Amino acid sequence: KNLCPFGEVFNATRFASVYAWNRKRISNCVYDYSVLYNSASFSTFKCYGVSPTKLKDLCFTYVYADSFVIRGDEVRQIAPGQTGKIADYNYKLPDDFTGCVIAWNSNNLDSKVGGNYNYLYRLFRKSNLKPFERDTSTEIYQAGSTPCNGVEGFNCYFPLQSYGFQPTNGVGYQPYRVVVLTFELLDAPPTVCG
Amino acid sequence: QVQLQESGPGLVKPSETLSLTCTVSGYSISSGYYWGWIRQPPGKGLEWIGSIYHSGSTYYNPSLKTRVTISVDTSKNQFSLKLSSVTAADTAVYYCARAVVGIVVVPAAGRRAFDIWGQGTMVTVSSASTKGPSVFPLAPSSKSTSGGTAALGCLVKDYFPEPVTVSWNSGALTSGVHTFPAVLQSSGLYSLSSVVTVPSSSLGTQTYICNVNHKPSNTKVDKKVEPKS
Amino acid sequence: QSALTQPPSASGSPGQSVTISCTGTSSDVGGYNYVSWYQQHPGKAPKLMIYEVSKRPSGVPDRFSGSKSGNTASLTVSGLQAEDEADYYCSSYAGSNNLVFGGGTKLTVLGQPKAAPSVTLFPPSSEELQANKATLVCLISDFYPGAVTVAWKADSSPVKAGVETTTPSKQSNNKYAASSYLSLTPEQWKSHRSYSCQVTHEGSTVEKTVAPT
Ligand SMILES: *[C@@H]1O[C@H](CO)[C@@H](O)[C@H](O)[C@H]1NC(C)=O
Repeated sequence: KNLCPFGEVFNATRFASVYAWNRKRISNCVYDYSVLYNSASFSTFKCYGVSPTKLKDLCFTYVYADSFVIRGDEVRQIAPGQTGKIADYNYKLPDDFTGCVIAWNSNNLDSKVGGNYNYLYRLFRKSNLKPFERDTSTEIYQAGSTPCNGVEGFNCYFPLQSYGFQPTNGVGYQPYRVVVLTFELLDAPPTVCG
Repeated sequence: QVQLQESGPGLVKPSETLSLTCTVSGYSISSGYYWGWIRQPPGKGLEWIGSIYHSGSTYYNPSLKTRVTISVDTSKNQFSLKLSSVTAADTAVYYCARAVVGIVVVPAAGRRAFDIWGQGTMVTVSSASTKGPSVFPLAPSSKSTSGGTAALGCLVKDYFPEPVTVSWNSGALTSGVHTFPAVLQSSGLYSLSSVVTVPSSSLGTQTYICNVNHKPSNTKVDKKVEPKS
Repeated sequence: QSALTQPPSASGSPGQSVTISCTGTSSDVGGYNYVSWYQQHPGKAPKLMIYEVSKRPSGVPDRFSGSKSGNTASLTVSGLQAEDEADYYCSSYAGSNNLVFGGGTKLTVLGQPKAAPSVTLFPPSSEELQANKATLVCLISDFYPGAVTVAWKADSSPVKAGVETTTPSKQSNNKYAASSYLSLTPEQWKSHRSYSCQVTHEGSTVEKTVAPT
C-alpha cells in the first residue's frame, strides 16, 4: 500500500462549518505521522488514547478524518469530556476516545473583510449530541411553550448562527481549522498502518 | 464600506435582451449575503426581480422566470441580470441591492429585506436611437432679478432617452437649485431645465457652470452661463 | 392589483401619528414574520425603514415603528416631520411567490402655509437662435397648493401650439414647482412685439413678459 490521502484533508481549500462537519475514513495505506506531530505549523496537536510516536508501530482497521472550522476559543471543547456550545450542539468526542486532535489558525484564509458568514454553528438544540453525531437540520427551534409551526418568530429561532469571521478579530475569536483523526480497531484486519 | 453600482446600456431595442451588471466594492460577494435586483417603472411601484449568492443559486419572481437570468462573477466581484424578449413594460429604473441577512441558509433567504442599494440605472426599451443633449444657457437677465436674488439656469434640449442629471459648479452649488422634470416633445425627444437662484450683486464676479450628464450617450457638457450682454 | 393591498394615500398632520396598513393573505403576511417597509423620496433609491415586521435598521428614527396583526401589517410614523412626506412600500415573503410588494402609499404632511407661484420667464438664448431654434422657458416655483395653469400669449393673442408643460413636482422646500416651454422659430420670436407666460394659481394670475428688443 501507498500513502494515506491525509494531504487532501489537511490541505483542502474549503473546510466545512462545525454543524455540518466532514468525514473521510482512511483505509489500506501507510503514513508517517511524524510529518504531522513534528510540524509545529499546527497550533494544536493533542492525542488522547495513544502515543503519537507509537503510531508507526501500530496498525488499525480504519482512520477517520473529521474536519471543520471553529472559533479559537472553542479548540478547548474538541476534547473528551468537554461542554460548551460546540461540544454539546456541534461536534462531540467520546470519553473513551482514541485519536488525535489537530488545529491551526486560518485567519489568513477564512476571515473576510466585512465578516465571513459562510461558517456557521448550531446555537440551539433540545438534546445534547451523542459522540460523532451530526445534525444538519434547519428546524425552527422552539424556545418557549408556544409552538413554531415551521415559522421563525418570538421564541422561535433559526438554530444556526454565524461566526462573523473578520481579520481584525481577536485571536480567541479568529477561525481555526480542525482535523480530528480517530483510530479504530475491530475484528476486521488492520489495513492502515504507521 | 459596502457599495453597489449598476452599469449597462440605457437603451434596449424591443424583443431583445436587457443586460445589466452590478459591481460590488468593499466586500467580497463570496463572503456572504444574498444579492438581488429590484426594478421600478416610472411613476409605479417596486418589483423584485430575483436574488443570488456566490454559489449561483437563484430565486426569481414567478411572473418573470421564463425571461430572467441572474449570474455572479466572484473573481471579478459582480452579479448580472439578463432579461430577454423585452417590451415597453420592462422600461424601469433597475436597482441592485444587498440582503439584510449575511447567512445564506436562513429561511426565505434573499426574499426578505434589502439593506444597501445602488443608485439605480434606468433602461428604456424603444426602437429609437440615442441622441445627446444640446445645452443652452438661461442667462441671468435684468428681467430675472427679484431683489437681491436673481435666477439663472441651463436648458438641456432634445435628448433621448432618460435620464439627464445636472449639477452646478461640480457640487459647490447645491442650495437654491431645482432641476425640473423633463418634458416629452412631439419629436420623441426629452428636454429639461435646471434653475438656481443666486445673489444679484455677484452676477459679474461669480462663476456658474452647469454640469450636464447624459449617460445613455456617453456625454458630459459643462456650460458657462454668463450675464446677458 | 398588487400582491399586497396598501392604501394609495395617507394624510397625517405635523407632530401627529400616522399609520399605513398593508393587507396580504395567510400565504404571505399571515404566514411569516418577514415583513419589510421601505421609504422612497422623489428621485432617490428606496430606504429600508423596518425589517422583520418590527426591527429597525440603525439610524432610522424610533419615530418609525412596524407591527403585524393577522393578514395585515402596519407601519406607524409618530412625530410627523416635514421630510417624512414620501412614498412607502410594504414587502413580504409569499412562499412560492417569493418576495412580493405592496402597491405603495403616498404620505403628505398636512401643514400648508399657502404660497403664490414665483415665475421667471427666459427668452431664447442667442446661442439657440444662432442654431436656428427658439425656445421660451417659463419656470414656476415656490407655490402651495400644487395645482397651476399655464397660458401663453404672442403680443396679446393666445398661443396653444408648441407648448409643453411639466406636471407640478415638489422642491427641496416641500413647495411645488413646474415648467412650461413654448417652441418658436427664430423668425416668430423676432416678428412679435412680445411673448407672455401667464400663470394662474388660486384664481389669481401672475404674468411675465419677454421681448426680442
Ligand atoms: C500540504 O501542502 C504542502 C504544500 O505542498 C505540503 O508541503 C504538505 O506536505 C501538505 N500536507 C500534507 C499533510 O500532505
